[PDB]
Amino acid sequence: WVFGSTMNNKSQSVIIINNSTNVVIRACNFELH
Amino acid sequence: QVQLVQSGAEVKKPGASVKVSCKTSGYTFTDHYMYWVRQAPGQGLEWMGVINPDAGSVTYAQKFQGRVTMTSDTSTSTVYMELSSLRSEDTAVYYCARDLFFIPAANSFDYWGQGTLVTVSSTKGPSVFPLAPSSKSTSGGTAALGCLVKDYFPEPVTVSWNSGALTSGVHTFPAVLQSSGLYSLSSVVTVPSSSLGTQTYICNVNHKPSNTKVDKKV
Amino acid sequence: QVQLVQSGAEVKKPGASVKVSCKTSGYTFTDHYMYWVRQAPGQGLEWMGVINPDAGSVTYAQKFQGRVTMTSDTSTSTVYMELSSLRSEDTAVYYCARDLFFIPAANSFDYWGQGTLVTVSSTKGPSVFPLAPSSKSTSGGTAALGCLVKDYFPEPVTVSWNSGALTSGVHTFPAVLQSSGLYSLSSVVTVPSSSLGTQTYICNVNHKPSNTKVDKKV
Amino acid sequence: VVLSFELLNAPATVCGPKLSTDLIKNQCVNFNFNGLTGTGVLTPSSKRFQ
Amino acid sequence: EIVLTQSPATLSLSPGERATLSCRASQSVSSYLAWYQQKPGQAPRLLIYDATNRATGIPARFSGSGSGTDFTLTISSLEPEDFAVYYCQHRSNWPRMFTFGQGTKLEIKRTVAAPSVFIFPPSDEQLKSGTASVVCLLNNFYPREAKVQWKVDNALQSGNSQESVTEQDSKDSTYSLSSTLTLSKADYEKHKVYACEVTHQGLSSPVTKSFNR
Amino acid sequence: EIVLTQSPATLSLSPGERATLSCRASQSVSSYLAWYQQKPGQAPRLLIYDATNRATGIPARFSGSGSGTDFTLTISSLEPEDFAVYYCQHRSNWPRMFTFGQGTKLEIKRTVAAPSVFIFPPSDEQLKSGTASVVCLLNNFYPREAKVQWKVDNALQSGNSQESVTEQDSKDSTYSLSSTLTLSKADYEKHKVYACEVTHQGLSSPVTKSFNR
Amino acid sequence: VADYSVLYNSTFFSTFKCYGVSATKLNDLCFSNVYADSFVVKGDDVRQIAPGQTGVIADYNYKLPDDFMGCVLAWNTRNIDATSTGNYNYKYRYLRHGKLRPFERDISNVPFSPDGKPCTPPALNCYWPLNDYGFYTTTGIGYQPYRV
Repeated sequence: WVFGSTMNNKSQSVIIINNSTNVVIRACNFELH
Repeated sequence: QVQLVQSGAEVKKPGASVKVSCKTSGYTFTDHYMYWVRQAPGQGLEWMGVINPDAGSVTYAQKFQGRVTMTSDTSTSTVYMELSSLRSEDTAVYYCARDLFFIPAANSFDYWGQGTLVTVSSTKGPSVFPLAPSSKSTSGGTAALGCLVKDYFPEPVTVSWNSGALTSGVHTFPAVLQSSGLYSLSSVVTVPSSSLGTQTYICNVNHKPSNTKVDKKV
Repeated sequence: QVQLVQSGAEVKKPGASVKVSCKTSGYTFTDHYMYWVRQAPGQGLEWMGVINPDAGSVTYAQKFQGRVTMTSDTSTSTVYMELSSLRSEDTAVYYCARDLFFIPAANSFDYWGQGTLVTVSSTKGPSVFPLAPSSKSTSGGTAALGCLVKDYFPEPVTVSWNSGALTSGVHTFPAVLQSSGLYSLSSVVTVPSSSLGTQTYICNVNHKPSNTKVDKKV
Repeated sequence: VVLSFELLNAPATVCGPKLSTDLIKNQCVNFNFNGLTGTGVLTPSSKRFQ
Repeated sequence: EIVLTQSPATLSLSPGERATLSCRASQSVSSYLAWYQQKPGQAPRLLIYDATNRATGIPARFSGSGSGTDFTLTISSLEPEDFAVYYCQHRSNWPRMFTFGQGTKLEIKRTVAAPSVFIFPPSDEQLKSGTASVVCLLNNFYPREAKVQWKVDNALQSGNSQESVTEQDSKDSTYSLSSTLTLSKADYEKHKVYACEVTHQGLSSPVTKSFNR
Repeated sequence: EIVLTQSPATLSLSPGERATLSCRASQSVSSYLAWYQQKPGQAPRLLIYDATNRATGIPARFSGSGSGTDFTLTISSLEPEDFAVYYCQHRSNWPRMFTFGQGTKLEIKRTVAAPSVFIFPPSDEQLKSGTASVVCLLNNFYPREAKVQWKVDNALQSGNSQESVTEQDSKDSTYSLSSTLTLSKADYEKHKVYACEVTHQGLSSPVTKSFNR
Repeated sequence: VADYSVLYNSTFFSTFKCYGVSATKLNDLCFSNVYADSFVVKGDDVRQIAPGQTGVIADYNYKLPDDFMGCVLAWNTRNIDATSTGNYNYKYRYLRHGKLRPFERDISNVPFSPDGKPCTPPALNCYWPLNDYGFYTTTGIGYQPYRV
């Protein structure tokens, strides 16, 4: 569930993802797996 | 005749306020739009700066909204400009011009002032360093000399040769803003090779704010 | 003859208390108004400083109310001054003078003391750095030298030339309080150019509190 | 009569008549009658004011 | 705001011909355009106001035109005291706005002269205080096109070289250029062969002058 | 408290004339004024008490006057051992207050002499410890008016220069001035042209002496 | 393991104004997880950083809650983060639709406009939403860089 704000590289966004029993909570990626 | 007399030069620190006036005379200063312009070196001027002398209405540009504040005086007939937060790109000559129409209407500029050189930097002094008259580069029957001055920002000066005697090859190169923050003046002269050694060629510096005149022979 | 003998020098830390006495002799010290003044370098003195020796009444100024406290002794006939909260503007010479009238009346000062140099700062050691006798600046038939000393606060000394032999050009420049917090002494001498090299010119330092005497030839 | 108008970006000495909302009666609404604020139902009666 | 774009930005003609100064706006603005005439060193002067009326004191040789988006300034006969930079001002209607252009230089057309190449080695007085600089003289050239490049042991050099060009002379109609190569004291003794490259249109081959220290 | 203001604050006369010392108060005070005489270096000495009576030991040449707000001190014949600073003390009545003035300088009037211009370059011994300073000598000048300014590459300098002036000599009646330009070790080698500007009244042109290192 | 001993002995703090808790009682009480901040104000903006104060730096730059529990620590940097030629390296937002919320960030560089229709930086009613401070070293005590 990619939480955040207006996409297309305008604000920070939280990307909570679980891959193989690993909860990688990254909240710095943008949108220009 | 309508004429607008301004003030002289005024150097100010990067962060202080500048107060430049614009004295008008020769006409009835009651209904006339007053403007203000400033031509940057190499660049141009683009802003309105129209102020109503009679009323208390003022108008500024978009890039300069809260940095510049102007006022008028119906008694002395002289407007005042107060530009705060002086940057390193606003050091140029400021002009004040009137309008062709009256207050209700608006038109282009018709009567201009004289200019007000405003500079925002540190102060320094010049240094007369003569060049080297190389005899190898004398192709063409003539020769060349020079009075290349060192770095100095305030330059209300003028150059000559032999106190203005020689008037052949008096082309003065304009100064440039180096990376340090000062200006360097260049001045050469083309003289025949037959006058080498016999005739003297000594430039003269007339720097008034420094009160120093150094005459060095090349 | 009425005479007032005081103490010597007394250096105190910025925040401690200073106790300076004022010994009086030669007259009946029973009914006489005693005063206290202090001339600051460059500035002046403005306060009453009147204390009753017989009774126990004291009088202070407005700027110095709870910082200075005085007392008297009818047995030893000597008043004592206690000034607390010594700031950086109290380093000067303190004087004590009597009055022309008696205790009930009041008049101007007639008999003065000798002075008490009270300084409030730190101490250090001096250094003898000779100047450079440039032969180019010898216009006028004579020359010049120097024994510019380094920064040192305590200066109860005097300068001379060749242990007092040469008495021509003994002008001693007063010391100044630099930004560091110490003083610097200057001493030059004007001698003819014909005596350059032959006659020796060596100053003599007599700094007693430091017990250091360095004689350097220029 | 030729009237002239100036539109300089400066504090205007004259703008016009301040628009006032309509009289909303028989409804609990907020009212501001020159300082007197609050909330009430504007309803008339037979009182005789001075 | 309405911006003004000037495509030519320069006009090199001879005294006696007609000028082709242009002033184009961005959108379809009205005829509220006004040109100017600012002599280099002096104060600006109005030339034509509202693009359809003649100003006071302006001779009959100046006559502007234009309507909407195709404006032009046609001078009848050029005068030697009329060669300066011309700026056109565009005014808005509602928010009392005024916009200016960029300016078009009007230099007197003259035959292509050969730029005199001269180099000045630094003196020993400047070497004692550091900041050694070499000056290359480029005077007597009509076209404002000269690439002054130094040869640091048969290589290039940039960033530490500033060029200064004078104005057009009134006697011989020539220009003057002086380049300064800012270096260090310990760096000047590292190299010995210093050359000044001159790239000019009237020169069939780049003139390179060097000296031996 | 009543403050004392001295407008002249100086009196340069020759031995043999009459003095015009003044002492003016703020309000309309009484005649409770008393002058003093403090020799530079020695202890102060009473001159006239209550502004209407002569003190003990004072010769007949000193005779003061004044009443209310117009006080003056008129000396009959000036003496070479009487040239010192004179202070007047004003006393209040109720709260046992005593106020003093500022003092007036009395120096022997001599002829305007050209101040000797001399500059001393720093030695290599001081460079090994840093804090390089240049000393400029200005002696043999009557009027206490000299603008000592350093030429840092033909420029001005202030804040880092302290001047010291001596007292009046008894042989030739001249003064002495010595200025010290406090600088840094790494800053002295940055500049080479050091000059000392001497602006004096008796000099028709500012004498400038410099040296090359 | 905190000590809170290097903050009370020294006196280089400009405004040591704690909110919610007292400074003299932080040596005994423990916490779960503390959160520190780092930003440079224009000297006179320290008073705006308070639970209830407003202005131009406390509405769309850094919002503090009314029930904040912590301490504000500001100290002058007139010689560490200042330059005589210019220190144009810090900016602040002064144009944004609506105030922010406590402990929020608004890092963005889009142009500002009252209505919609995203405009370009060259426009008539559209300007940059951020402006540089302009810290110097030859000004008064007000225009000085303070790290809070």
